[PDB]
Amino acid sequence: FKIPIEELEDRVFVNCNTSITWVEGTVGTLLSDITRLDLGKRILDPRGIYRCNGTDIYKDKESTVQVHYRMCQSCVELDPATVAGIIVTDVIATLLLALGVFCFAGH
Amino acid sequence: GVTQTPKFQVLKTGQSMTLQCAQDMNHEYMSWYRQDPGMGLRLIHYSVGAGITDQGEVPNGYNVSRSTTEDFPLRLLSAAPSQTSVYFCASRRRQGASGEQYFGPGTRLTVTEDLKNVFPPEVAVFEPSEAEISHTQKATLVCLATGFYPDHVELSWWVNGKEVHSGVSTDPQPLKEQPALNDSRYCLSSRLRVSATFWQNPRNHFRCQVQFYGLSENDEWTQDRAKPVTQIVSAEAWGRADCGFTSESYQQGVLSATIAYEIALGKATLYAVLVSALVLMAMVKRK
Amino acid sequence: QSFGLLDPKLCYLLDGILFIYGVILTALFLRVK
Amino acid sequence: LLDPKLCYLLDGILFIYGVILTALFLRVK
Amino acid sequence: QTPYKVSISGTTVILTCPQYPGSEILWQHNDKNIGGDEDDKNIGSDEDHLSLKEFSELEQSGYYVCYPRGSKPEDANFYLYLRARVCENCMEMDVMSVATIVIVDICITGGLLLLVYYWSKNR
Amino acid sequence: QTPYKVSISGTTVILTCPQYPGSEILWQHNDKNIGGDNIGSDEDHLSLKEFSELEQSGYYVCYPRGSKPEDANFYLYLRARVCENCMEMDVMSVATIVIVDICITGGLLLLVYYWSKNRK
Amino acid sequence: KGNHLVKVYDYQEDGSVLLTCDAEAKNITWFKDGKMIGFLTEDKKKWNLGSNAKDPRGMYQCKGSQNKSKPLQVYYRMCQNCIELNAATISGFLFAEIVSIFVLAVGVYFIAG
Amino acid sequence: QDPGPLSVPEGAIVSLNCTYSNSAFQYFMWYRQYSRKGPELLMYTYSSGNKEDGRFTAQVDKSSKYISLFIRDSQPSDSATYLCAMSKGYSTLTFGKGTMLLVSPDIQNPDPAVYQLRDSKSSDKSVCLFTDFDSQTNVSQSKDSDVYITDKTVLDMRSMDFKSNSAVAWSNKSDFACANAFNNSIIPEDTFFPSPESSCDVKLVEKSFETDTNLNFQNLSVIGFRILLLKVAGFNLLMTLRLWSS
Ligand SMILES: CC(C)CCC[C@@H](C)[C@H]1CC[C@H]2[C@@H]3CC=C4C[C@@H](O)CC[C@]4(C)[C@H]3CC[C@]12C
Repeated sequence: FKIPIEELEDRVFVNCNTSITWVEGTVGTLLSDITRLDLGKRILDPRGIYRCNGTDIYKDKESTVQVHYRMCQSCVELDPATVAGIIVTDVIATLLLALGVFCFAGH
Repeated sequence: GVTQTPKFQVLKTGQSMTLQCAQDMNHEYMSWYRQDPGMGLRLIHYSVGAGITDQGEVPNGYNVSRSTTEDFPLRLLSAAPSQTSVYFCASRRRQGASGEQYFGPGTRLTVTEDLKNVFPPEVAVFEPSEAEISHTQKATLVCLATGFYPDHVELSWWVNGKEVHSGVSTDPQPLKEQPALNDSRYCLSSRLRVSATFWQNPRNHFRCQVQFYGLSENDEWTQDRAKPVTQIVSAEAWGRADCGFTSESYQQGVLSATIAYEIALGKATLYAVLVSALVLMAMVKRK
Repeated sequence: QSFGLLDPKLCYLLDGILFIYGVILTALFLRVK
Repeated sequence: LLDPKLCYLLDGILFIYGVILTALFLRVK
Repeated sequence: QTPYKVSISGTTVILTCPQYPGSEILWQHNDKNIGGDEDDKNIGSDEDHLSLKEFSELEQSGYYVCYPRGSKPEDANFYLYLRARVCENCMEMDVMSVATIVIVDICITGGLLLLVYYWSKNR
Repeated sequence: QTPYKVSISGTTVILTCPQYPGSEILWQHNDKNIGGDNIGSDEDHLSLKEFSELEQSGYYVCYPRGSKPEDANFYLYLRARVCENCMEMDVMSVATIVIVDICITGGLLLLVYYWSKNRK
Repeated sequence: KGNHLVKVYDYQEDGSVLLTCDAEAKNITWFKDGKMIGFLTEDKKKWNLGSNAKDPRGMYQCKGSQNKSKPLQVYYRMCQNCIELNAATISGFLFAEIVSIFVLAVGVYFIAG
Repeated sequence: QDPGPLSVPEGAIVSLNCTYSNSAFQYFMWYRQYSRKGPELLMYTYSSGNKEDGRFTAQVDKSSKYISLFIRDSQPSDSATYLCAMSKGYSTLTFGKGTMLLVSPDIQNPDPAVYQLRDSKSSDKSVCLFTDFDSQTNVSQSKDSDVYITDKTVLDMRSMDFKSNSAVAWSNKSDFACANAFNNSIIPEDTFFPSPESSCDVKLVEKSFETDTNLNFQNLSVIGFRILLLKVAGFNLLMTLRLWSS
């Protein structure tokens, strides 16, 4: 028995035939009716565990759903060679100041 | 269930036509109906067994044939402008055992007098107003498809490559541009309503699509304009904001700062080469 | 309102260190004179 | 806050001030 | 409850069925069997793992269940729903780590310069 | 055999098919007949003044006079975006700016060096 | 259709560019400029090109169990490293240039004598 | 069967009835047909009494010679056409013509206004829009033959749990403005005709700011260039003092 998870225009909604019980994760916002919960925008990674109850001859049963999003929005694409270039140039710059000081040290 | 082909058909005065009905739940006997405004459903022919056909209520101009036990086609011998209707096909198991007919989806015919009357639609899209966005904090888009003949369009909305079904209301019936004439054209509208923060993104893509049904490649066209055939016509927009700071201008700022710091770093390396060379020249000339 | 990795804390950080450096150098310069 | 132009314009003021004020301190020594 | 585990590294997603410690485990994605037939070399299976190489966002995203061998898929009552955006060589930063790298860089450089200056006076 | 050539300069896209030596050429955009009698067709070119992104994007084809469009050789799909008074920054244009700017500032410092050398 | 059966699937949420081959088979083979580049079994139907901001070009083909299809040339130009030039941009660049050459010239003045 | 569209307030009990006087039929049913689709069976009864299938309920009176159908908890998703049919033990079902039905919703917080939408730069039209009403308002057709008005419809948006009314006017000619557009209709007092002075909230536009991976990489490169300028400038200022102190 699935809990239907639907995606309207840019949000995620937990939909069920009776009221939804939180277990852990994102809290959300109840709409004007009961039985629907608004988990917010999709790019902010909502994650949680929710539990509903049955009617519509699945009556007298119970299910659970876990939600996981990874819209990678704080992420950088970096090669294994550009890291080497950055580390090499920063080392050369610090050694260049270090050579600059003891030409000043006696004058 | 019951399936039938085609959905939409246009034909000139003096042209035959054959339209099919099919069925696979092993029922045996079939009928044909038509429907008009203010007349209801009327019977045309029916076939109580495989090979036996009778007549109904309005049979003049039609012909049937029942060969197998899954097919029962209908022929129009020569069509006239009174044949314009919607045609349905029904099926039952056996002769009053359980009186549950099963109707098909439908088929619309129009019969004109000349092929010079056919035209495709024209679509435009109108962006919401600022007073609605500040007063209620929601936005409405409008699509207008005007000026087509005959009446065989289908309309849809597509956001970021996918269809939407929530937030849409299309008119049920197309209207006439002058409702007094006979060969007049048509028009039709639709709405899409969306929250304000979803329209303010300049990354979202909206469009209104119209499917037309016209002529085919067995028709004679001796006219100056292009031949009206079966196509798709549409119109598009990006979201946009009036005031403030989007992610379109942040890019401009970051690019200009990159070029400024690259130039300044180049000047500083020139000065480093100068004063290093002068100190080395001095230390050589000390000896 | 998803910045990601464009927060103003990083730009204002790299300015703020330079502000501290300038204040300390004016302090020592007034200490000498 | 949002517009980063203020951060760049504020960065171009303190740098020249911190160079000129530094080179004026080590000379008086 | 005991949650699932989702581990992403590059373009490889590795799930972990949490409940059943000592049995054999099948998997199912949108009511179709996945893994465990030596088909789709990209898709493997282990004692309680499920490896998905070259993960796709548009396809291959939705529901996932795990059930022991000898039972039906309709007697399951705990599911997973995931979406993921992946591309090769795309790590996940923070805001605090970048500032720590900057501050540690400046302090190491300043320590080196003070050391070289005192050693050069002691020549 | 030979692809099409695309040339963008300002807000004017000019595209060219060199696949037929001598004939009369017809163009077609999204199965709608284009060119002839904004938009103009040369002997072999197709000028598109004031290009819009949403209106003009999709499938283009060129085919000789008296043939069908479902026979030509292959299609072009393009999706462009133009700007007026906009310059784009490669890894070569940046290098021209840096090298020219170094070569400009490297003369004034020598002029100040000799001017101040022969003063004191 | 005339052996044209490679089409483009556009305007997704991420900037991805996809291609759909139109043939009834399994084990579709993809080519690019003649040489083979890929291998696509069932349960995936669309070849991925990357994001559109890196603006791919090239000529692509697919085959099933019959002969090959005709190519399709793709050309993107979504400029994405552009600068609009105004009064403000040119004023800032000129002002920064003048103040930097002034500081360097004062330094060379105390260097020389 | 009596035709004619009948308007029902939402959340009520609907009553439709046919009279088959006079013959002796034995098998009864009801059909439902939406706009531009085909018919569909709902209920099938052949005894005198009730056979409930949810919230639908039918009655048969043999000696009185009328049947009936009852719908309770009427939603706005029941606006359709309902067709009664009867037959003997033999074939050739006999149909009635049908009855259009309309259920109009609850509209709890009305706020009527008339808005001027922006142009298109592809056509020479300009549209006005009169939105959410209170559902008692009647929209009349136009008087001039160059103005087009549509009827009123209902839309349901489920990302906010909201529903509304609308009507659209458009024209080609000049001297068409939204202050005189729905003049032929009776209109509520204190509807909101806006003014041409702009009002753009800037705190609302920041609520939709996005980020790609390219913008992250370019901001980090700017951060690196600032550090390299600090180190190289430190070198130049250290070397420019040794050459003049000597
Ligand atoms: C500071 C010197 C020594 C080296 C580099 C020059 C400085 C001044 C640079 C670094 C970043 C630059 C700024 C980056 C972005 C913008 C926004 C643009 O709309 C106008 C110019 C302006 C405001 C630039 C002015 C010059 C600037 C402040």
